Amino acid sequence: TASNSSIIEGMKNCSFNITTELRDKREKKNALFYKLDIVQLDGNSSQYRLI
Amino acid sequence: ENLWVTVYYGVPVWKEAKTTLFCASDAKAYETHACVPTDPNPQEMVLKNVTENFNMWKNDMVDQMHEDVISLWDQSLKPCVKLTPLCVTLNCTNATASNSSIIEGMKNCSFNITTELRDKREKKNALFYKLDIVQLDGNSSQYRLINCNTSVITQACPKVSFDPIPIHYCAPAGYAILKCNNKTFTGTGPCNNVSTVQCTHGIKPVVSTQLLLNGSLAEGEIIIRSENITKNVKTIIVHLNESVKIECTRPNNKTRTSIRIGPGQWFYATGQVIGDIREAYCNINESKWNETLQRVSKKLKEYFPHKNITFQPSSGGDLEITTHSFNCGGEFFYCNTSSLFNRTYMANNSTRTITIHCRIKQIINMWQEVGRAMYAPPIAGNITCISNITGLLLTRDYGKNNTETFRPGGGNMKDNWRSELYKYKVVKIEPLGVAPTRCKRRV
Amino acid sequence: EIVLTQSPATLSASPGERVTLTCRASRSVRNNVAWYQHKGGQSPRLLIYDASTRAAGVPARFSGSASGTEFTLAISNLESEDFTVYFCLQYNNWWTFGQGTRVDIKRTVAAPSVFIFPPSDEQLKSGTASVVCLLNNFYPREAKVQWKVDNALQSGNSQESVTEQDSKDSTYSLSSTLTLSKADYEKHKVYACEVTHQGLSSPVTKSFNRG
Amino acid sequence: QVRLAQYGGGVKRLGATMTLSCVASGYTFNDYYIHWVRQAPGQGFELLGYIDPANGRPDYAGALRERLSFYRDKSMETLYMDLRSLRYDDTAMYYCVRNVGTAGSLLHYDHWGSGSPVIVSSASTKGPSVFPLAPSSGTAALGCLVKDYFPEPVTVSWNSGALTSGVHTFPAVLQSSGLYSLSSVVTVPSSSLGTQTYICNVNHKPSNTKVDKRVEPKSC
Repeated sequence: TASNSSIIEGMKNCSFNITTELRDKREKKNALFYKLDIVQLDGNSSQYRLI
Repeated sequence: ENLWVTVYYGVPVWKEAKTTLFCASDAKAYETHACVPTDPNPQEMVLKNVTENFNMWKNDMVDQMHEDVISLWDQSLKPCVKLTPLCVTLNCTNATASNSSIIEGMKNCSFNITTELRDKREKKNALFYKLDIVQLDGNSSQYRLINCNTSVITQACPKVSFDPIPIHYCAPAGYAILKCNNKTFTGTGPCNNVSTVQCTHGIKPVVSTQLLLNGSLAEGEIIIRSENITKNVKTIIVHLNESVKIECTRPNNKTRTSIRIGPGQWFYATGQVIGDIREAYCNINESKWNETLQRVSKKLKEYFPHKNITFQPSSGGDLEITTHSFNCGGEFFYCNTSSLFNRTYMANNSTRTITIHCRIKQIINMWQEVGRAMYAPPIAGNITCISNITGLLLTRDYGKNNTETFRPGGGNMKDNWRSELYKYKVVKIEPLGVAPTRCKRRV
Repeated sequence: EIVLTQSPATLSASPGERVTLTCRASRSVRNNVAWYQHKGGQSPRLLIYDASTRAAGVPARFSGSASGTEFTLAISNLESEDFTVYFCLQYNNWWTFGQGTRVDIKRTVAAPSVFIFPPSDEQLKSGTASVVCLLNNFYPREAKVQWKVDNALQSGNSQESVTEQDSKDSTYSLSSTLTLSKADYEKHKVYACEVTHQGLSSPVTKSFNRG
Repeated sequence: QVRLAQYGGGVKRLGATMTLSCVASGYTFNDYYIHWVRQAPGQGFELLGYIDPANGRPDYAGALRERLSFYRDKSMETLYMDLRSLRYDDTAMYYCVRNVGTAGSLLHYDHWGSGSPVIVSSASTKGPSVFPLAPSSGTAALGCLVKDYFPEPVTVSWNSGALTSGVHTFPAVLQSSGLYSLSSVVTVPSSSLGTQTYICNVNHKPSNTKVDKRVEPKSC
């Protein structure tokens, strides 16, 4: 979502599910991360997990 | 002439300081705090021509007591079960009985919860008073617990029934306690009947607002204490001698019901309701109350020589100050007191009994903090408690024209204990000194 | 209740001078008094409280004392950036504030140049006839102006304004305005303004007839 | 280190309800009071009333107990002020301020805040009218009058910037009508009156209207 993504690669607009105000309900968000704190899972290259 | 130094040892003399204090426990206490330390036999020794000053606004142990009470509460509540899994979306309309408006949290609500096995869910229900519920945006049938948007909620351990056990303090080795006994003392200034003691007398950790209750009583006529740096005081304390009795009751019969959260902790709530429904109330002997107010008014004018005096009910803020708050048994109360202060004056025993109508809410906040809402388990059956009162907390508006006004407040938990430790000031002994004499070695 | 009378409304000084402010009180308030700093479009700040004790971060050149029913503030060595407004405050009975005194650049007296402008016809057509009187390049600031029509003093329907002291020569300029209705403008025939100032021995007066 | 910032404010319509706000910073929220003080232009201050954050007690001034309102939330360290039925005479600045205090007395104010203005008027966007202050008839003074515009500010210049020498501009003032006005002047020798022309160039951004007014035509 910017002129360059390889420099950071954690951009607004990754997204993940998380708990909202109340337990039995879930919400979607997004934020940035520098790839030096991210690793790729096996197979699908679109899945990632905190190192 | 030719005097020489004599160095006496252990002479009585002291200087002010502040130090930690031991806390004593009753001989037959609850049973770290439950049954220790020991209980001594106190004594009081009167002295002659002793000159000393006091200051009830600066003395130390007032601060210390704040730490001790909170520490005790933390110790008591810390291991008890959290209620976090309970905080989920409630669905309620609750008009299943002819009495629905006054409570609005009724049996027959429903909220999904985890059963005694960790991967299955169950449906339950219980009661709630609407003062502990709020409505989410949009669908007016969805509700959430008031304090769960901001903090975790802890439940009092069902086997725990902590109550105001008296506590008294004993100075540690090297320090001595001074008491003063003049009966017209304002709380600041010199004393002329100084005295010393082994330890202080009993004090109860009572929690209340707009007036302090179950407390001790004065020895002479009513007294008024305040700071004197500037007229714009924070909180004026008025201390009674004549005890005006008070009663309060809660007629309905509550039925205890329970749920279990796994692995091993149960949760309590209110279920069925038995008997006809009424609002909780209290009673007062208007004779005594009006007489006491008369005496207070005729004493209060001393600092305000010539202006009229008029009372008005408190204004604003959370319920902890708009009303009278006190607890009997295992549940709390809130009581509107407009009728008991709508009076006036100017310069120059069961008849007329009065009644006041109260309410009870379960979820509570420790009067100061956020983040630690306590939850009380409901008590089955009817509850009643005799009680009596001993003082009032007054704050004043901007004095205007030929009139002055007072109104009831006192939300700061500090002042309550300030009203039962004006006596003591703790000091340290200096057992060493010097002087001249003429004695000779004669070796 | 309590009222503080602040005088003088202005003090003149130059860098390196020592300047003393004063504040008077309606009745005794013990030692409970403080002095505050205020600047153009900024956040005021603490200088002295209890009339004797300085607060953290304050410059060491501030000082003052109490006088029972009067309070004194002084700047030991005036700096360029100390030129501003100050006001005294008391906290004994119920909070109140003064009017505020300003530090001024020291210079000699100079009389004002006076002018008057009758209503403009383009403006007069609206029926809201208003008049203007001007004073330019005078010193000191303290002065008064008066409006009179047919020798009758007027008030309530007039306004006053003042400029900042011109740095290059240190003189003040003042202007005022009067407002009238067309019917009242017709009823009154002659209009005048009057001035009082230190450099003028007699009140300089200007007047005009309609048209 | 400690700050008190404000939001809201701005223009409001006559007779309407209005709000302000102050947000605390991380010093401590339960250990200090808060006061609201205001300042009419060219007037001494006054006080409204003080709200404790602990429990929520208000205590109003004697002149406004029907119209004001306070309340707070400790969760986000926020304080809101409600003012009802804005009269014309309430136009002024507003501040929040901290207030040191012991266990039994109140002393003074020690940390003022950002400062936020409020303006009350019944008018919408509206452009100024211009009227010259023609010189009277060795040195004479002349100027221009700008009248009935809203909102602030406005731009003024002389002879397209060619006659800025010795020009004085009084700051604008709010009227009882709800519109702003001001004046500016310039001085010239009498002889130049019969051999020169003078122009007041004015432009008002909100309406972007512009005026170029002559001054000399009525040098009487």
